[PDB]
Amino acid sequence: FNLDTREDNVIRKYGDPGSLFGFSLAMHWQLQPEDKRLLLVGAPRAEALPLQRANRTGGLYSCDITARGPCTRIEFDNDADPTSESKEDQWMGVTVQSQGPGGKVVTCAHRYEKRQHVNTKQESRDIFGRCYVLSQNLRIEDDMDGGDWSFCDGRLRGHEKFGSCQQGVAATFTKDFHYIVFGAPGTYNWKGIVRVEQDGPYEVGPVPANSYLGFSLDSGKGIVSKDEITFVSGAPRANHSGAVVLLKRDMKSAHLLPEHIFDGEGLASSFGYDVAVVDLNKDGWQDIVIGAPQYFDRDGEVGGAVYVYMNQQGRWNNVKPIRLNGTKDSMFGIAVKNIGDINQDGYPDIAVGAPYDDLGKVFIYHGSANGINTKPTQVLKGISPYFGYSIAGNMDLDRNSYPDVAVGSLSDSVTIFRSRPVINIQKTITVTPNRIDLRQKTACGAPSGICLQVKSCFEYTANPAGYNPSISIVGTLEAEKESSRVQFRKYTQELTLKRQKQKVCMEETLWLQDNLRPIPITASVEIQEPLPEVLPILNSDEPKTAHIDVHFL
Amino acid sequence: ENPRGSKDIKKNKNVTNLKPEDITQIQPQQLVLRLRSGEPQTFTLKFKRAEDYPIDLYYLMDLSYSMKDDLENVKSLGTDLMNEMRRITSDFRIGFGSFVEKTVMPYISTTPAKLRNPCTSEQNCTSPFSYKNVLSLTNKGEVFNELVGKQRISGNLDSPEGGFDAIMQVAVCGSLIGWRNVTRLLVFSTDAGFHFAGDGKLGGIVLPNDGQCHLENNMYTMSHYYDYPSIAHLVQKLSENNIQTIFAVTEEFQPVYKELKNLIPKSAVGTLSANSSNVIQLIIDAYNSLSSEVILENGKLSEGVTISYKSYCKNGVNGTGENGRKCSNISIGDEVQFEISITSNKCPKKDSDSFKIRPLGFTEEVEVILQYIC
Amino acid sequence: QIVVTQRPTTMAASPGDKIIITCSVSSIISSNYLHWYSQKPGFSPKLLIYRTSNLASGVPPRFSGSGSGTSYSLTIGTMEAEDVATYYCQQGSDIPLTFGDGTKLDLKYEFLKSWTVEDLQKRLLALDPMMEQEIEEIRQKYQCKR
Amino acid sequence: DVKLVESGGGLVKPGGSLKLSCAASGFTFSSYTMSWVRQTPEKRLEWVATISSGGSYTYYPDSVKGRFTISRDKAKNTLYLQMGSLKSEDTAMYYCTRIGYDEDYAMDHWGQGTSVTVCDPMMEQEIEEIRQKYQSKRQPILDAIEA
Ligand SMILES: *[C@@H]1O[C@H](CO)[C@@H](O)[C@H](O)[C@H]1NC(C)=O
Ligand SMILES: *[C@@H]1O[C@H](CO)[C@@H](O)[C@H](O)[C@H]1NC(C)=O
Ligand SMILES: *[C@@H]1O[C@H](CO)[C@@H](O)[C@H](O)[C@H]1NC(C)=O
Ligand SMILES: *[C@@H]1O[C@H](CO)[C@@H](O)[C@H](O)[C@H]1NC(C)=O
Ligand SMILES: *[C@@H]1O[C@H](CO)[C@@H](O)[C@H](O)[C@H]1NC(C)=O
Ligand SMILES: *[C@@H]1O[C@H](CO)[C@@H](O)[C@H](O)[C@H]1NC(C)=O
Ligand SMILES: [Ca+2]
Ligand SMILES: [Ca+2]
Ligand SMILES: [Ca+2]
Ligand SMILES: [Ca+2]
Ligand SMILES: [Mg+2]
Repeated sequence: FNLDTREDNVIRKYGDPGSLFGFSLAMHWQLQPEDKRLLLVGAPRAEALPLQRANRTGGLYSCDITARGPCTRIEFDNDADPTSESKEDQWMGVTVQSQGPGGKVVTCAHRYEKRQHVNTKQESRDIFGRCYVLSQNLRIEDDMDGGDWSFCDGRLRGHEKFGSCQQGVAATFTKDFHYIVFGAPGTYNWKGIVRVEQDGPYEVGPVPANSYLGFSLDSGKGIVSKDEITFVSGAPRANHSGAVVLLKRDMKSAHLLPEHIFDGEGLASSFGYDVAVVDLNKDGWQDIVIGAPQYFDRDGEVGGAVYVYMNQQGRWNNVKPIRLNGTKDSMFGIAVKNIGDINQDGYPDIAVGAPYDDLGKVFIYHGSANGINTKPTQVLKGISPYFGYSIAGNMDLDRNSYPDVAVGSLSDSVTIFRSRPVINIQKTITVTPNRIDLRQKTACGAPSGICLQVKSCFEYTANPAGYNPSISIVGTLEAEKESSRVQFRKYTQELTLKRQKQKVCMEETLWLQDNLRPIPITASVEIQEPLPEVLPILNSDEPKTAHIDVHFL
Repeated sequence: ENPRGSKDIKKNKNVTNLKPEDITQIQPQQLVLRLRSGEPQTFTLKFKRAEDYPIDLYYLMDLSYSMKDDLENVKSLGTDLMNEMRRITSDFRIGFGSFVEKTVMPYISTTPAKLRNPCTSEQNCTSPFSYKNVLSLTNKGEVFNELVGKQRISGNLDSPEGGFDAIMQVAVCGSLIGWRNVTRLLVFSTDAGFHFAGDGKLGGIVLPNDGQCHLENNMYTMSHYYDYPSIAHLVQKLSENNIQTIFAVTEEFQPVYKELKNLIPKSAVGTLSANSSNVIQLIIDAYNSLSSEVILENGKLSEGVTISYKSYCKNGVNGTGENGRKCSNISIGDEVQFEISITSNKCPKKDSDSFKIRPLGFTEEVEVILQYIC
Repeated sequence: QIVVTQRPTTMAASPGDKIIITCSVSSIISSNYLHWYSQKPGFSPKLLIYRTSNLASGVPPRFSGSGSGTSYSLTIGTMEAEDVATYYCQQGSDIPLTFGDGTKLDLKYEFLKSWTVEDLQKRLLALDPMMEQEIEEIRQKYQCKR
Repeated sequence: DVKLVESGGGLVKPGGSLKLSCAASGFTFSSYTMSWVRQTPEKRLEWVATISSGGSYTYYPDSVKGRFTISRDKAKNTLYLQMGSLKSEDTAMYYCTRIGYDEDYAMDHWGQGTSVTVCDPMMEQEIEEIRQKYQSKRQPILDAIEA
């Protein structure tokens, strides 16, 4: 609820029309040259660079929100050699991923091709794909850093083996800085494989031909074992429904073995287009969120679905999934992302993109102790079509202890939402004559002869710990919801709280009247208040009100 | 004090006992429902199957090299299928289209040598194409034969083929195909799987199919620019143009197309034999099952408004839920009854809004006016 | 049988005038099957527009075709004096092949000297095959009444 | 390039016979569908017969079925229409046409047409009145030219 959508505060950055700026985006934390928080944006149809012999090759951008206006292209891959390769329509920046804070960055071009015997009767074209690793500063400097990753090149050719493997549509780093993971969906007659690199490269060969394994990737410890790493890869074409595979790296061999296989119910549901690893209930066992954008059922009013698989101590066969459904042909679930804990309640949250929900929508779902909360706590909407095709988050951009969310597009735009701090306000209510005695008369001003002094006191707690800001509230006391047996001398006071855990009270006397069942008094608060500043939002997932019943005797 | 819900019938011309636009198969045609929130209304629809309309049959054929021998039995389909369906109608029109795949990598090879002959150099394959409208709908049955015989096989790289791009174009390019306002059968005969939306990312195609017409010189020009259609998109455009679909696929892939058939409302699927030998019988058996079956479907409802269907078919079959939208084993002249209970919960819109009920494959529609009382 | 209906039967216009002629068929045909022909008096028909909107080779850019379903139209962007002829539409979708009854487009000294010199003689040249057509129609009539 | 030349027309007695011929030049004769369209004295186009490029199938309107018969000779590049059991309705100028594409059935080339009719001082008066009719149509243009 706390993503700031006030269009004063919403950050929008644009790119050249036709470049697919915003197709893929990742949060990066550059650390030791300077501490800068960036948002890496892929534009796979970006106009080519001069010495690339192509009309459009794609590139990677880097948007600093602390900086002004246009994002900057990262300069790399200006190579071109017509006798050996082709970068025309190579889709550089089809994916981009951060390794971590101060870590490396991988971006890939999955239609990069390697040619031989050009202009000759024996000309060959192989769509290998290739990947670039960059430093935390977006540059080629270390030796394993930079350069090209094209593991398919040099292995048995033909579409039956590695001829059309198309490495790089999916790529990710394991979070312990140990490995880098590649997806190559064309391998073995479009079976697809996953490749773990940086003891000995581990590959596959699990799923049949024409399944596109390696189309999506995620990884984490705590999927199957709490300190064994598991590789999650979707295969959206498997059996014309889709599937997702949990991959472990074998102790002895250089092979990835399938620990478990989810598969989708719907025909052509693209089950596994995107996967996400997230511990939604924070029970120490990572759960698995799987998107099926083209999910379509016999009735045909749901369009797209997301499958939330709740982990059970690393055992998945008994797990039944919570399925979020999308509106009619909305592509709900083409992007599922672990966005971290945007309201800082202690449970990670997820975002789900639905690019054809009118102009596009991104649904935000809350983590809970009972798993996922199926009702979206916030819905972001786009102002240009196909908003929400890509998401990223789980990094604090403006340094306010709260992670932020960035949403891509097919319309050459990227939108950044920043999280408002969450004020938890505790309410107390004390009516000091606890019980009403109608046979008792008193010197107060009520012609009744009977009065009640109702006092309510407000503290506010908030995350982080040192966040002790000005909060100017408006307390409101009211009684008798629906006759009107009491009346004040609706009471509203305008309060103010200087710092956390410090009470501030308001008090007023309620006059009874002459002519039985308890009176309810309720107190409520509402926050009121005046690169820009985000303002706190009241925690709206706590009770709005505090209540009390005074009982006649 | 208590206003109550009402029903009253505005247009109730009887079922016909004679061009298809003048034939009446469903009655009443228009009524007004006065709805109070929480109270249901309940009217009945009568459907009487008229005698067989004329027939426009478009044959959309997978033209990969695996289908080469199949051409010589379809090459005589124009005259044979017309003489074989005289019983049903003598007003028969037939057309032909063909498809292979999107013309980008990795779905085909783009080396100049393979871009002009995708199959082995012995086989004289033509360059691959997405969708070609060979012969638009006509009764020139012998012309269908001569042209199909002259059609050139071709091929591609991966096994699943892009027939979905062709279906979409056949459904939405009506002015070029020539669909009359009659029985529109679309025969889709392949021997391989199909690509669907989301697969185009491998070829650099991520924009969703826009459901518009992009045929210039009877060829699909934009298979490079739009993804494969979603099934939802296909169902939307297929039903909106009254296209009844006949999947004539080989036994190797019939499971997936029976699953696809269940997602498409007015569609049958039969198992193609070896060399498309049995495709004449396959069509008329699929025609017999589609024409001897009626499935209602209603337009977009304002939210708060529920609609229920209950059906009463021949031999005592009674359908409920989503099967109350359907009745089968219905011969010519048979009549069956539908009960339609619709309920509102709000006072949602200030004034009257109307939706429509229609049997699939027909231009006939029941208009239901909604008025909320409040 | 598909009935092709052409209107107007006749039309009179001036050079710089913009003709719109319509063609309607009893049943829906594909746009690939509707064609237009023109016939200068004293000559044979010549294909003008085929497949609804494609100009035949050697047809000036001022001609244009449009339509779908059952209603099609042929428009002359700005009439020139040579465009005086009768225009036919034809459906090729169904056997039998049927022709419209044709729209006869004609003209209306006062206005004559408005014209270029070459079109006044293009018009003379157009008139002569007109005249011997009528003359030879007579001869055929008279020998068969013999 | 393409030239179609009809001949064989003339005067015929009702119930009689006529055979027409069209000589094709400038294009490969066997590649195309040939047809006969006729124009009546009411200046109306009536499709009369069509034959495939290989001659394996033919189409006729029902008004002429059994009476007329279309054929072609691959070696002589000529198309024939054999007419029988004639009538006054068949009185027409008969054109030879080529169909450029069997996918649309547009007649992209028409011959010059042969005339078929089926059954002095007044003749001259009629004809001379036409030539004075046209002489009076010509004179304003000649006057216009001179100004
Ligand atoms: C579907 O794929 C799964 C896993 O790839 C496999 O278990 C199953 O046999 C497949 N279904 C069919 C019908 O082959
Ligand atoms: C929609 O998803 C809900 C959970 O959000 C689930 O309970 C329900 O089964 C789905 N709707 C269906 C299957 O019609
Ligand atoms: C399909 O047709 C070819 C034609 O030569 C034939 O040789 C082949 O055996 C046929 N396939 C059958 C009969 O299963
Ligand atoms: C391929 O087909 C064409 C069709 O015109 C034919 O002329 C040609 O000879 C064939 N090519 C070979 C190599 O046989
Ligand atoms: C055909 O039906 C459509 C609606 O389905 C209608 O708009 C159109 O006028 C009809 N045309 C003919 C020729 O029947
Ligand atoms: C179906 O319902 C009708 C009346 O609505 C009844 O006569 C008939 O017996 C029922 N059939 C079955 C099989 O329940
Ligand atoms: Ca968990
Ligand atoms: Ca949370
Ligand atoms: Ca933040
Ligand atoms: Ca294919
Ligand atoms: Mg095939």
